[PDB]
Amino acid sequence: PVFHTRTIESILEPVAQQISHLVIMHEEGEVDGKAIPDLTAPVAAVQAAVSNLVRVGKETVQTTEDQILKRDMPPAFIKVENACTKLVQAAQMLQSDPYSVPARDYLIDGSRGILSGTSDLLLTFDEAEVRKIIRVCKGILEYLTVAEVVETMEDLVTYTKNLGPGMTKMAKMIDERQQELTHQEHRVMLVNSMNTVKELLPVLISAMKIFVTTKNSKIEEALKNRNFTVEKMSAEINEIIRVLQLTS
Amino acid sequence: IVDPLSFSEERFRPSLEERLESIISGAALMADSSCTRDDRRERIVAECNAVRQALQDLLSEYMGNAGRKERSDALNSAIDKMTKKTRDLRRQL
Repeated sequence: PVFHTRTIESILEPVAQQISHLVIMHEEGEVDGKAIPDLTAPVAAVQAAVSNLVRVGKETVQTTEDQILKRDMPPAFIKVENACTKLVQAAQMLQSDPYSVPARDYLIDGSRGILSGTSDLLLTFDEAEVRKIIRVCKGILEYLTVAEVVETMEDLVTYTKNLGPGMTKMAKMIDERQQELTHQEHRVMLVNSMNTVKELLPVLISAMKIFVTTKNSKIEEALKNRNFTVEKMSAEINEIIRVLQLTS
Repeated sequence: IVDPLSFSEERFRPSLEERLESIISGAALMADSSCTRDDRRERIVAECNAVRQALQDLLSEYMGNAGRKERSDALNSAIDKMTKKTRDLRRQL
């Protein structure tokens, strides 16, 4: 598809179509010689909606822990505001002259700019949302680099008991993300990589129990196989992090 | 009374419980119970839909009845009615 999520597509795609039909309509002389109705009331409704978005956007930037969001979202506010100015002008030009041909240029540019700005705000927020998932994924990656430290059965029980909630969180975040995506191969890869991580969890635990049991008396194979499981589980999480960041 | 050799070594050696809690804390590796968890995304999406609707109204008001557009889906309405009916029957409403 064109947009990588179901939400972004549903918001932008219908307006993209309408703007496109309008460009064609002009070229075909469909609106030639016709008086345009007063657009100051609908333009006010666009102004009001744009302001509300910018407010919510500004509020999100003020309270976010994400430094990348704080940086990348504010330019979209300027873009959506400036395009709205163009639309105010185009409506004023059509008020002064309902038969204005120059006015149709700021009407299209204004409409595309608002839509382009809204697109930029959505993509920027989607990136932040993806970074919440990678945070949890990078957390499970670091938790796995601790598997070599566990040399006691008392340690193994604690390591296992505390891995469950983060693993279920990651699995939940992946299952919810997967359902939103429009590129079907991306979903396949995430579902498969998460399923692999899930089937390898019991395998990893047993592998460690072996290393702890073989640490007592008479080890290298127990070390190697546990490492293989960590290496393979970590490889799949790194693949989830890679796939999560794909937008085309 | 502690052994000074073993104490010096193991004192700033983080136990598994401390190492794990630091990772769980830093990566937020626990269930979030809050209902405000989805609010920020919902608000942004609600406002983005308001802009969409406002712009579509304006573009419809400009285009008028000169617009070639026709979007009447009777088939997807039929499927959705049949889906809802069966779901109602199986739910025993």
